Parts: sequence; structure tokens; C-alpha cells
Amino acid sequence: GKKKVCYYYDGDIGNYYYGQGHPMKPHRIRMTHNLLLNYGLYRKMEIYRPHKATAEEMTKYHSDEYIKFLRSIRPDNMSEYSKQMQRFNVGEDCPVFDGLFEFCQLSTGGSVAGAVKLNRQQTDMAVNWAGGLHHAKKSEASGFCYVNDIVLAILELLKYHQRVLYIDIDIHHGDGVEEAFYTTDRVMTVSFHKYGEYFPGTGDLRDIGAGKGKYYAVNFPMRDGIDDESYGQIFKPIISKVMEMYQPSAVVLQCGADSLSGDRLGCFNLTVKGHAKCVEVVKTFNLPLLMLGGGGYTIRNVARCWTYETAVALDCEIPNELPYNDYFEYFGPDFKLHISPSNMTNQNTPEYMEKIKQRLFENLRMLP
Ligand SMILES: O=C(N[C@@H](CCCCNC(=O)c1c(O)cccc1F)c1ncc(-c2ccc3ccccc3c2)[nH]1)c1cncs1
Ligand SMILES: [Ca+2]
Ligand SMILES: [Ca+2]
Ligand SMILES: [Zn+2]
Repeated sequence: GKKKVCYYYDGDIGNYYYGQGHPMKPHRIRMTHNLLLNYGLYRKMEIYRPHKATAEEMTKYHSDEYIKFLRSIRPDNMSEYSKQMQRFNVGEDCPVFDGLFEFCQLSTGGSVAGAVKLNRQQTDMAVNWAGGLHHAKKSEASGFCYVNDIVLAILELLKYHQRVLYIDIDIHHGDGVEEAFYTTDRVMTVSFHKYGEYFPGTGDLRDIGAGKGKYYAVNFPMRDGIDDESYGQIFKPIISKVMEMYQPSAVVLQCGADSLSGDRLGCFNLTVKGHAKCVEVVKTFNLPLLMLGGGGYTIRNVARCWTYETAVALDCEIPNELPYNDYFEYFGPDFKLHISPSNMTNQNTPEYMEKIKQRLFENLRMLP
């Protein structure tokens, strides 16, 4: 039936700024929050302001040296850290900005807090749109990500769940999460992403895990222009097979919105309905579920996507006509919630989609 939803947000998150021209805009989280508030979605969920995750909480995954670096570096002292900046990949993509550490603490706090709430059986779903920073590694920032809130949240879920399923619908391969759990069967990672001359370069169909983790990493490589139809040919059949074989007791779903049509950095052609159908499919299994954010660079579409996915989590129908809100002008010229796909060519033929699905089904037959 209808599920209980806990939503994590800190009103300060929208004030963090990556710098002039940087495509990552934390303000998109504030736009999402304001839109879902104006739709009245606050009357149906418990809203929490997560704590600032401590350096000690972050070192459950990250190295002590890397976390100490993040907690020490500032724009005014950067010149003294040129050596560590190179070592930790802090530079162009992952710049030093005012409040960087606090931004990491809030993004991480929401994911860990949601995982604790699910562990305590006090909610069916927990949502942290400021999380989903799948590219961060043990001792390295990457792809606009510094602290891997997902890995930390999964480590929290593993305290009470034998098997945790991680699903990632961001356009980019979920590399940091896949690497963290590559040699264990206690987490299955499933990533659907653009593959081929594309960041971060990993996520080949043939990357299936190693040691005890062999067959517990699943990668669905895609070409430009995937549409709702192509994604629909494979998402439910693959997730259904994974649920059947793996039988997880908790699920983490990364909902990166850079897989939407019209994204500034992405090259996919999903609509908000197509992207949200993934949330509907996963939610249907009725398992404890942590929903996280991720990429997304056409910020009016990110706000639409995550507002609609919050309504999907709540089983709440909302009108296509947008309510008035603090960012109303960003949603012109139509002022509607849903988006139309572009005319871009879908390079993922129906035959290619079925063929990759069949190769993944062969690997899933290898689970015990
Ligand atoms: O291609 C490389 N970088 C990629 C990284 C894209 C990472 C995407 N991350 C997410 O989508 C993501 C996610 O999936 C989940 C959670 C959070 C996330 F952020 C890149 N695309 C564009 C730029 C860009 C453009 C303009 C700039 C202007 C000012 C300063 C820096 C700018 C950076 N950077 C390379 C690096 N080193 C060698 S090649
Ligand atoms: Ca992905
Ligand atoms: Ca694994
Ligand atoms: Zn991304």
C-alpha cells in the first residue's frame, strides 16, 4: 500500500557555490525543495534537517588523510596544499570552495540519517536529494564529488541488512560505489549509464566484480539518445531478475537527473515520467528504500524530476500545471512539470537493448 516517507534537507545547502562557470549548482536542491513545498508535498512526509556528518563518520570509508585534508583546505590557504590537491584530485572538476567541508557534511548527513531511520524500521522510504555523490573514492575526489555519502549510507544499512541492492540511474557510471564493494557479495551494484568516450570511463558490460563479489556488480552500457521506450524495454526486467536472484533486504536508488532529455552535460533523452518509472518499479518491491540525488545540470528539469519522484514516493498525484513558487520564472515558457523528449537520434537500437539485457541475464544465472 502507501508508504511512509522521511525527507532530509538543510536550508543552507543551496548557498554552496562551486565557482564561476562550474556546472554543479547546489541551488537546484533549494529549487526542488521550494517546488515540492508549493505542491503541498510537505503535508504527507516527515521533514528532517540532518546533522553535519563528522570526520569520524566519513572515515568509516574514506582515508584519515583525505578527510583531514577536506576539513583543512580553504580558498585562503590553498597555496600551502598544492601537493595534497594533486594527490586528492582537488582542482578543476572538484574545486576548493567556501564551506566545502560543511557541504560534504550535509550531503553525507542526509544519507546516513536516512539509512539509520530505515534500520530502525521507522520509515519505508528515506529521501536525500543532496546525496548520491557516487564518484568520490576512498582517498580521492572525482566528478564534482568529494565524500561518498552512498558508500557511507550502505555501510550503515549493512549493520542490519545482510544484502543491500544499489541501483544507479544517473547518466554516469556509479564507479565509486562499485569500487567500494567490488569484492563483496553483501552489496550488489547495478548501474545504467552512457559508456564510450564518456566520464568516468568505467562500467563496461564485462566488469562484473571480483573474488566473493564476482557476479555482484552489474553494468548496462548505453549509447547517446536513450529514450523512455528503450529504458522501459530493460529496467523492470533487469531489476525484477536481480530482486529474484539476489533477494536484498534494503535498496539504495541513486536518481541522478543528468539522464534527462536536455541536460547540459548529458546526452540521454528520458522524460521526467520515464526517469520516475524507475522509482515506481523499485518502490513496488516494498523493501526499505533510500532515494538519493546525483547529477543534473539543466536545473529547472532537476527540480521537476525530483519533485515528481517525491510525489511518486508518496503515491500522490500532482497536477502538470506548476504552482507559483520562488523560482517560477525558471520554468518558462510553459510552466509545466512534465517535459518532452528532443528529436535527437537514439543510438540504442531495440536489438542492442535486448542483446545487452540477455548478456546480463546470463551473468545473473550465476548467482547462488
Ligand atoms: O571529463 C572530465 N570531467 C567532467 C566531469 C563530469 C562530472 C559529472 N558528475 C556528475 O554528473 C555527478 C554525479 O553523476 C552524481 C553526483 C554528483 C555529480 F556531480 C566534466 N564535464 C564538464 C566539466 C566542467 C565544465 C565546466 C567547468 C567550469 C569551471 C570549472 C570546472 C568545470 C568542469 N567537467 C575530465 C576530468 N579530467 C579529465 S577528463
Ligand atoms: Ca549510472
Ligand atoms: Ca559487489
Ligand atoms: Zn552524473
